[PDB]
Amino acid sequence: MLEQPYLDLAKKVLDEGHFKPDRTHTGTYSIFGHQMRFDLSKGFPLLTTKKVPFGLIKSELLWFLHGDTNIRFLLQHRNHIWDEWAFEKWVKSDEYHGPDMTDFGHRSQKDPEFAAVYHEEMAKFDDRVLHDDAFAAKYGDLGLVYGSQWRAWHTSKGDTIDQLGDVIEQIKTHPYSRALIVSAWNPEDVPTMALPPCHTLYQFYVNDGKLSLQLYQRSADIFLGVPFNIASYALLTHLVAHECGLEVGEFIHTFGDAHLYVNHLDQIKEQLSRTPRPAPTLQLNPDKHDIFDFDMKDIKLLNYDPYPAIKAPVAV
Amino acid sequence: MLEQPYLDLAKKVLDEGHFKPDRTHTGTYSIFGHQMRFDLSKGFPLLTTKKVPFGLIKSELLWFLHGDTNIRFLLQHRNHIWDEWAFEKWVKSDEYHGPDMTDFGHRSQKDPEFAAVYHEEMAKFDDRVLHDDAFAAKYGDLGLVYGSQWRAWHTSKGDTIDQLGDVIEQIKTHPYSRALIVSAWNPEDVPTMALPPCHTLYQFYVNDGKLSLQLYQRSADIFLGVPFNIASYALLTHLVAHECGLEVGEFIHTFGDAHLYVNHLDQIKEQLSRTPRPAPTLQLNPDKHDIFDFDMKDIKLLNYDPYPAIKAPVAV
Repeated sequence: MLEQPYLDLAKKVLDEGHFKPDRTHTGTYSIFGHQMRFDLSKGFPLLTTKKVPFGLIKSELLWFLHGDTNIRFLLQHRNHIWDEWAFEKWVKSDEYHGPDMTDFGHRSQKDPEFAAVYHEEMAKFDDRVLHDDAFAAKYGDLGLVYGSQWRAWHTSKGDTIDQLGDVIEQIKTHPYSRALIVSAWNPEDVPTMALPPCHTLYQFYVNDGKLSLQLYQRSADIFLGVPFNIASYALLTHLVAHECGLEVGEFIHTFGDAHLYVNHLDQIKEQLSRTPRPAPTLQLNPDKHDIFDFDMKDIKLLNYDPYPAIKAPVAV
Repeated sequence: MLEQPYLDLAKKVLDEGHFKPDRTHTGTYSIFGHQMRFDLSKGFPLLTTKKVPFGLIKSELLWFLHGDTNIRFLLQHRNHIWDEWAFEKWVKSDEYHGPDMTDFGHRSQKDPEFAAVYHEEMAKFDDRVLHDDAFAAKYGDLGLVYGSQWRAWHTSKGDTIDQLGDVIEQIKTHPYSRALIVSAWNPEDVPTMALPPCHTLYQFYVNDGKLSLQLYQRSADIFLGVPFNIASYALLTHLVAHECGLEVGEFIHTFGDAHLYVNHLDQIKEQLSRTPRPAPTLQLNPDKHDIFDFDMKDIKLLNYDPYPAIKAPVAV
């Protein structure tokens, strides 16, 4: 089936993965150097072996395409993927007036009412970002995120480069270019960044009227992150193809450090006992063509009949 | 044998490669997305199926490690790999006074005495770069090359970042970091660059006391470039390991567009009829440890018994 490369990744990490201590005190089994490809003409690579929130993938990607770096857009779509990063900055601000929250991440998973107080403050934060325009501007703007890196790379002249916009331009005018690359890695920001881009860079490639993309991911969470990561870029591939009047080719996923957290072993094992079902199909708004102006309703997912979702503790 | 991954690449491009027009009017058979790994503990991956100039690989890499961007160093080592780029700038300079030379590249391969005049002027250029310090400074400095990108990345403050120096620092202090990355891709320079970096970025990785490296190459010339490309990075891996007091792991080569030029078909076919021999071994100066201060004599190649060299026309 279409998602086999993923399941094979999970299998391989379990059999050949070597224990490796990471940024957190919850071990990982890891491998270095891996590549898998998905033929987008066969279907959309959204895991059927477990329910994955396509809505979240769609909203986050549109956020990226808009060159947006403010969490407000995500909150307006019931998408809380980046909340922690904004909250992090808010709590450490000289304007924060509430319970400590030092290292909220680690502490939330082990404390009773603390997690309740944390959730309470987070709820306030979200509501504030949503209604106080001044607040959203100061604490809702993450600054250096994919949207900014893809569409507003800061130069030395003080100007900004719309990498993605320029590459799409290059695809239409020079489809046979071997430099259709967009990088999210900036050496001058990386030394002092909470989390340097995981999705380091990607490259488009046109052949026989088909568009393909290769993503180089430096670090990946096999269980929780990868299923989303695959969907995000396979979707990107479709959108860019859609705008450039091309058909979809393949999505090539290359990994640096691919790792599985120990507290996910049982969860990955049970998923491996499920049999994949036919992959879903993706439909895009035929009339709309400027993917940058795309909206939620312009992307439709069809025939997605997955197995129930699998819950697993996050690494913090 | 150790070099099989290379031969398998050549085979695959011949069987599955699709014709693709490139920057030059000499077609190519190409594939997109490929990865091969070499276990450096088994030997040094220098092709035995054809004689490859290790001396050139060694000198060019030391040039890189020194953060050098001036061709003079290369000329002082009988290494002419980058001459064309410097010459290009020289000829187009308001100080050049000699035969036209417009598009010397394309024209040299098809003309009789023109190639002789070209060679004549190039010889003068080299001699000049070698003796006139003022000349070498103006036309010998390529500026934006690997040495500069690796060790003197220009920031917005006007300062420079020694990426490689910092990463080696990170390897010693945080070997388990999943961000040991060095990028050669700068979005603000790329739009106006003669040849944007082919070797886009690389990542180091430590596990069980072994150091490994993955290189993401956006474009590769299967026949002429790859054999050198493999050696350069396998060597880099050894040097960094040598400085960080680690053993060597694997060299992982990932490709974007891997292509074979049509005027190399017969040459690659004949090489595929040769049987690989035992791989050579690499020996490094035991006393020296600051790889940045390394010199030619500090790197020794042993037991390299290759087949004769294969000549093939370059793509220009």
